[PDB]
Amino acid sequence: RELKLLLLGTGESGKSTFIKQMRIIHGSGYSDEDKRGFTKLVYQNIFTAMQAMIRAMDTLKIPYKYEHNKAHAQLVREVDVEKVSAFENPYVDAIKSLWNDPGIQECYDRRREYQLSDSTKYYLNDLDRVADPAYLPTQQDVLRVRVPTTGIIEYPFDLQSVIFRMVDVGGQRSERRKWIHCFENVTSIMFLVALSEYDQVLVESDNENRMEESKALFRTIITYPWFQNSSVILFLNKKDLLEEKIMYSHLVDYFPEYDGPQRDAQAAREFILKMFVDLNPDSDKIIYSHFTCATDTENIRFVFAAVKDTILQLN
Amino acid sequence: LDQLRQEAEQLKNQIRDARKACADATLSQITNNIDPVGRIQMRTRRTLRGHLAKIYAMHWGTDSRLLVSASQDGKLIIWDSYTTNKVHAIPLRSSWVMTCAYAPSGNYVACGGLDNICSIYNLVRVSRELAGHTGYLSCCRFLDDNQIVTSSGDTTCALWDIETGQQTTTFTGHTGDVMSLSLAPDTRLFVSGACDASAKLWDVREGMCRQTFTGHESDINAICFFPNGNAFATGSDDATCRLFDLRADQELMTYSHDNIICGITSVSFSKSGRLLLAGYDDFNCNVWDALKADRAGVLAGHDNRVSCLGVTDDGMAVATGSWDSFLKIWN
Amino acid sequence: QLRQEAEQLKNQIRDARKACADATLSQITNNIDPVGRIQMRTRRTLRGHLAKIYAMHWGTDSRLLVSASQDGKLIIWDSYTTNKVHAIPLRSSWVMTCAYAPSGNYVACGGLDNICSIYNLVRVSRELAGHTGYLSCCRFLDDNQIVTSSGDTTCALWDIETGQQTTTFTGHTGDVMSLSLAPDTRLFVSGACDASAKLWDVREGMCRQTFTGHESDINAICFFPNGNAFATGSDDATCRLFDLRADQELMTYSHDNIICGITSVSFSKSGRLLLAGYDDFNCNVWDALKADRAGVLAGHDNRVSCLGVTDDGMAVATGSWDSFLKIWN
Amino acid sequence: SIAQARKLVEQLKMEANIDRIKVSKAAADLMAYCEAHAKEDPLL
Amino acid sequence: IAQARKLVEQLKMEANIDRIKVSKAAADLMAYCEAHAKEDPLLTPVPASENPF
Amino acid sequence: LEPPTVVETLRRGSKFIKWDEETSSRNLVTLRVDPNGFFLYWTGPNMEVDTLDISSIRDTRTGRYARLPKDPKIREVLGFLEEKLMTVVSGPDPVNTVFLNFMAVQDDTAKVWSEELFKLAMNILAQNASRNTFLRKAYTKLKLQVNQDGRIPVKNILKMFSADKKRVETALESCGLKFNRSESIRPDEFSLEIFERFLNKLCLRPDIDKILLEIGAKGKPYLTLEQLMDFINQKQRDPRLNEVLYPPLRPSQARLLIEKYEPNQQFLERDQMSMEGFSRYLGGEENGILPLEALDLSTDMTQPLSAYFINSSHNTYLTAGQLAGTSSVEMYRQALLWGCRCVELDVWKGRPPEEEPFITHGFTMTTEVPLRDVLEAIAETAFKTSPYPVILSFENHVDSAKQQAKMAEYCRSIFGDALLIEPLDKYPLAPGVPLPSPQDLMGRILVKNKKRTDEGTASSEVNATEEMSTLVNYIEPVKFKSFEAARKRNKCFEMSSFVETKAMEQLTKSPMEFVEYNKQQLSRIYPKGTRVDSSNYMPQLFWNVGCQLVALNFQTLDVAMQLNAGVFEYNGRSGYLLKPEFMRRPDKSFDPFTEVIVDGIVANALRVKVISGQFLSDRKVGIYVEVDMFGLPVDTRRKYRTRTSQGNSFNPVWDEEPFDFPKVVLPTLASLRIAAFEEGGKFVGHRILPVSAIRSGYHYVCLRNEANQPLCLPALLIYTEASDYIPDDHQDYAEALINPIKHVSLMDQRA
Ligand SMILES: Nc1nc2c(ncn2[C@@H]2O[C@H](COP(=O)(O)OP(=O)(O)O)[C@@H](O)[C@H]2O)c(=O)[nH]1
Ligand code: ALF
Ligand SMILES: [Ca+2]
Ligand SMILES: [Mg+2]
Repeated sequence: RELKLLLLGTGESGKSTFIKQMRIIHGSGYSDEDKRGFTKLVYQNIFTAMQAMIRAMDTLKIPYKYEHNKAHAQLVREVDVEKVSAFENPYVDAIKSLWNDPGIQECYDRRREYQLSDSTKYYLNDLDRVADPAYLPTQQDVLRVRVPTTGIIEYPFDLQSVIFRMVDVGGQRSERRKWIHCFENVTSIMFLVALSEYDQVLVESDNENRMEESKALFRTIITYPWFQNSSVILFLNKKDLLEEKIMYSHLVDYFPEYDGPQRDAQAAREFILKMFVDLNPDSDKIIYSHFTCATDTENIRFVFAAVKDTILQLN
Repeated sequence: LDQLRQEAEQLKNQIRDARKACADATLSQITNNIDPVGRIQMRTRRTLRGHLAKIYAMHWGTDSRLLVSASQDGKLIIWDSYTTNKVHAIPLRSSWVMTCAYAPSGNYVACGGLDNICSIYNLVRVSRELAGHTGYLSCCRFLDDNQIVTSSGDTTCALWDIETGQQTTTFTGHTGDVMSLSLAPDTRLFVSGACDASAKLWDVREGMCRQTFTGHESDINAICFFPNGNAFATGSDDATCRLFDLRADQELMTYSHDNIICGITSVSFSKSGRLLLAGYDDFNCNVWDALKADRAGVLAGHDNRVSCLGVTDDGMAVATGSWDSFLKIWN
Repeated sequence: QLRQEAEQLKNQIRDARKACADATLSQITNNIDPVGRIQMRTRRTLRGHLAKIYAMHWGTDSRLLVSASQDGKLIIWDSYTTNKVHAIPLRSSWVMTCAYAPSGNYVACGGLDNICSIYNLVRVSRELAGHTGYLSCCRFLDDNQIVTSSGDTTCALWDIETGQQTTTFTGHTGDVMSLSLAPDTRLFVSGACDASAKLWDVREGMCRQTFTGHESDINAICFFPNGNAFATGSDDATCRLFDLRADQELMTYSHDNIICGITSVSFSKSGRLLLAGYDDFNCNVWDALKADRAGVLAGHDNRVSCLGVTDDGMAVATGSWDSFLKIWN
Repeated sequence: SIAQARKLVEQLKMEANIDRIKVSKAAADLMAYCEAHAKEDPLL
Repeated sequence: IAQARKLVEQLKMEANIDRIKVSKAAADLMAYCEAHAKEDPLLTPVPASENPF
Repeated sequence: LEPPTVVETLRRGSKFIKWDEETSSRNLVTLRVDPNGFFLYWTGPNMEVDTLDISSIRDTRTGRYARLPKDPKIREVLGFLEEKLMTVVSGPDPVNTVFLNFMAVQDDTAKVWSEELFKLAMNILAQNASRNTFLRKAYTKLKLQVNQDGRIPVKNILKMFSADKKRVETALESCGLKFNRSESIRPDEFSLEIFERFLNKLCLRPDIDKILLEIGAKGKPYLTLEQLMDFINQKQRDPRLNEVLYPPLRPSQARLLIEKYEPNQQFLERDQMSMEGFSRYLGGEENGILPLEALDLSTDMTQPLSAYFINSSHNTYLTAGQLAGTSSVEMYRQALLWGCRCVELDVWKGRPPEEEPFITHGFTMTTEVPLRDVLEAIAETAFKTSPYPVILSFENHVDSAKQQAKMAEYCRSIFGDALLIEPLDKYPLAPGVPLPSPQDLMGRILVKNKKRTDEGTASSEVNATEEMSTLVNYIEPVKFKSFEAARKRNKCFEMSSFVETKAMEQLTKSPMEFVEYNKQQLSRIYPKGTRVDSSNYMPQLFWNVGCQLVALNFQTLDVAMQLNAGVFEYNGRSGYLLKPEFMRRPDKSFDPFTEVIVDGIVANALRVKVISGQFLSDRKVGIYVEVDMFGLPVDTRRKYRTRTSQGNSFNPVWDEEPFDFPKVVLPTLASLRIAAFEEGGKFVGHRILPVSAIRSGYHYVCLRNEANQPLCLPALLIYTEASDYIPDDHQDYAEALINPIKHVSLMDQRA
């Protein structure tokens, strides 16, 4: 048979990257000609992730260590981001001179106060190897690009006994009027909650915490009478970023009902599941939850094996 | 800064106590025994067509005969209410014109606009050139042939000199842009209404304010006087009028009506002090009673906005110069 | 380094012209009773051309003239009896000039065919061929030397007995629209499309001075009959009067009812006028000192494209794009 | 900036020594002016 | 290259020019036109005897 | 896309011997182009200038392609090089073009003038320019066209705004100019700050005087920074887009609009925009109806050839009716330089005294063109405006063995390298492997021929030989059998071409299968042989089942050819459009005759309200506006049409309800058409927009004529509301998704 799986969840929660994971695991993986289409997106990602620090700098009211290194800010400030195709000589020594700045390194820890993509500690640490002219992106360079999804895209995957139709939807607030045209014939709803977004605010709304919106959106999805005969699989994405983070940002500052231990990633990871599986109006229905990590391919393999093993045996 | 705010703001609490101490009677408690006016209809007479763009103001003459009609295309036309003849058709180098006047002696006519100049003419060429404001001009009136009070968009009312061409007094005290003013019939003082929802009573022989009035929730789009000079009324932008009383320094009545959302553009009284006309940006020219807070008739012939209004000195005509270039005259 | 040396030397000339601008001509010509208005009535009109007339040159004895049109005809008129004395059918229909010899027996005519033809007074005598652009004038010195001016920024000093350039006056940056000679025939001046009159020599061969002041092309140039000044005429409705001594302009003939360009200027016999033929079909007669107009020779139904006053100074003659040479006296 | 605060302090000092007439003696006179002009009303 | 040297070597020949003042040149133009106005048949009108047209 | 810059040999001009053939008048003129790239102007023979409109140039050919002179009087006067000629061929339609034969006088300033003038005729930022640019074109047309004295004639200004010659003779007297019907304005005293004021005393605007009462500019003359920034973020902002891809305007960003559009310095000094700075902004370069990324070559150009709406033609050579017209070679150059990618060639057997194949409709006595000049027309002009592969739909009627070799050597020598002789090594001619892309064939000319009576002559062509079939590799026609025996053959290179009234019995009998045919193979559809007056069927009737090579008669620009030249103006005028996603995925299947919204295809909901118009007519008549939508047959059921004009001349203002097309099922296929007429049926203009790119809010539609070239002065002013569709059963459960936090805060409060 052919079964239809929805990928629902808010924005910048790593839904596409889960689609790229299924293309690597259970499909035609990224060959040599397929990765080279991403070599402009990594350069545009580095430019956008560096310009976002520059604007927040002037908005966070701080000064650069060196005025010689302040002079490197305007050279990246005026780049047309969409018209970038090469990573040439004068641009390496701008962003390669702005990243060892102690002022910008001090700005980087206050990234909860503005908008910066969560793949700038992997691109601006391979940067001595992205600047080489003989560049072919590795697969983890492909699974970390930032291409914001609009609309609704379908994806079929032959699992050698059935065929799952993953429906990759948008994720913002302006992309949730397009989900209505994929509610007919659903089978399961894979929700994707980013675990490491408890202290960042939304893009289109600079007052509301991003963990409350997913907690809110998930309350609504499973209370439709439309999704009454369809199983719900909750995925807790970004489980690592909430292991390098919990050490300086506490969950008692952003959710005051936290009565677990301090500076323990596993306690907050256990608490999010209590905050989500107790969002059930019916005591009979259960939510199949897994703590995933959408770039670790060996993490996605066993998790999706368990998901197939429970969706087919629920049907 | 805040060490003087303790005294400056407790006077603002005292100034409400002082005005509430005297308000023991209202207009509905005295004029309940006043017989109504019924319905006042008026018929359109002598639509002085001839303008090429939007009329932005008008002002009558003392002998109820002539009226200046400033346009948005640089054309001060001095129409005659009897014969529908352009007595003069003075062009302008200025395109945007937002004010006009007419002297009580009848031989001078002013102008204004975004170009900051109040170009007083002679009666054909520019007699004096009045520069000295820093923002757009909004309304200019005449005391005599030697003094003019202008009100600009740089928060300044200004009493000038015609022959030399320099301001003899500048009144500041507003916060926002000053949208209109109106002289008093004694001309020992005047009033002014501005974009900071305030209306202040000045003094032309001294040079500073003496009473300040509030009550509106947006701009005061224009303002006018009771015919004796001891009360004055305003328009607004939230579709309401007023009547402040200079002997009591407190507001007396409000002319708000249901299903009226579009705001005022000009207000002018009558010669009996009884009809407060009002312009509206819903294309009409409704007429209120001044002493009972109730409408008394619609004056509706225009299709674009109504920009200005005025009765003559004898109270015969009502010249409502709209934005569709047709300046109707009602009676 | 060389651009700094050029733009530094190009500032020594401006203060030098400021020091020699001690009392301008407009101020010192205030004590002269003006001519007022001169009235010229068309005396002869010559028909026989079938298309647009492009040039003319009055003879040395002030009696004959020669004109050239695009239908491939170079006709020599007698300006007393109105008789076509000769008519030469050309080897190329495109002309841009003609000339007449001071001895009075040769006629030159070069054009878009890049080649100056020289006829004898019939058959063509020499054929001066070395130019890389279209010829735009020529004026004889005598029966052996002819100073053409092409549209490849050059001039020449051809020797027609052997047909080779004695000199070549390179130095413009654009088309040398039209030259002029001198009364001593030792210097000459030239125009350009670079708003820049130049001046040369006929033996030394160097660009002796350089005058600027316009805003568009120079379409024609005259010379003062004293030999000590000249005057241009541009595409922006402005005549000037430059000088040879002060190296700066002295007047400017322009008033703002007149917008269209100028096509040929010429001085009078005493130099106290300046006849300029515009493209509003008329030929205004400026006063050469006060720079006020003194007449309009309005007679042509198309664009006036040539002028020229006789050697005696008796009668002027113009010729337009409606094939008619009219002789205004 | 202190001069503007000083002028704003000194402006409302003259708004305090002002005698005020009651509204019962003001609206009554405004009505007595409008009942006494029923012979010069061209818009009624 | 050759233009850069020929332009400055031509402009170096624009130095030693001995110039006569505008108030003298204008006076000499006025000394020329007001001494040869008798011969000109365009400033003064001509009699019809000597006129060939 | 770039702004149309003018090279400095173009401005300041050159010298051209402008000749002719009719009058045979040769003249030396100087050619200039004005510094914006609007007009090619040159002084006349009677000293008045002339102005060719650059935006109506079809082609500028030169060299050995240019029009040689024929008159032996004029071959001698020009000097006969032949590498100096320049023929600037302009015209409004392809059937009646007007040539302009110049000739340079300097060494090879014609190969420069004929290339830097063709880059201004094919500029996608000039044809799609703003409304404040098409009012500096109607001003440059007045500054340029001066009379003999160098001054604008007032008989020319009345001849521009020629509806009311009493409102034009009074606006000129108020600005201070000369306003007699014979007088003349000096062009220094007609500067753009005077022409801007002269258009304000002319056209009274109560359409734009409400757009300001609606956004809260009720009192004072300034429109603040906050009200303008809430205007461009909420009304003028397409509600189908991401709020992170295209971010809304910040106060750092809506302040270079004030410094660009404000005329006053006491307003621009703070952050306050005047009303004239607003009416300068609505026709600004920003506030255009279509975004700049909908017109540049931005579609995915790598999908197989079976997934693209290719542009086409049927009997391309005729310029008239199908029975007794005139066939010329110029309709090959004017078709391909328009974005056509499938021409037709009816190659017929030549005569005994000279065996050379020619082209004519068979057995109907049309005049004949030879093949050697037809192929040199196709080879010259094919890739001048789009570098994407041209298909030559041959019709081999030649039954002579000695002439098939001639038409093979012609194809192999004239085209040469760009003829796809050999199949590509990546995509062989094997059963199963698909067709190439437009990018594996960028610059290849593919012939179409057989290998080894509603149709007219197309039903009986001869069996091809081994000398002509050896150029037929990918695109190959084969006799149709059924659909099942063409889906078990599984050959993705063969095709079969349908007639219109026999594809109307496969479009209705099985449209489920006739999309899935066109997901793998091609199909060509040509109009039937009863249309003997060169009329067209509607192509969007035949694009619903994804047929690609829909052939249309490029002679008569009726509604079908106003469509086929207006929806192939997008994708960068490349002639290749991309099919929607559900008509080129071989797994997803859907019906084209559907009545509901398809699961996986996001619908839309359009609402067009036509408010006013500007300078639409040249005479005092009434004007109505038709608004149609073409798409799937469940989108086309609305053809709205306003009442006739009720306002003053130069500015009709309509009071009409907004036209609602509430359920567009497939909005990447539908296209809206706004065509403004005159009362009585005269065309004035039209514009064909797509639904998936048209913005929202108070926009200017700058109207175009029947061949989609820009009309200078006419324009509309419409208000569109292009949002997404939410069905009737849950239109509030798509409000619980947009703001879920407040929705759950309401749900727990209602406990
Ligand atoms: N470190 C880390 N990054 C992740 C993980 N999952 C997703 N991301 C990053 O989050 C970014 C945003 O995901 P994205 O594809 O843009 O999701 P979408 O916008 O909703 O389609 C991507 O660049 C991912 O690489 C994770 O488990 N760990
Ligand atoms: F935020 Al997304 F795809 F869900 F960019
Ligand atoms: Ca055929
Ligand atoms: Mg995505």
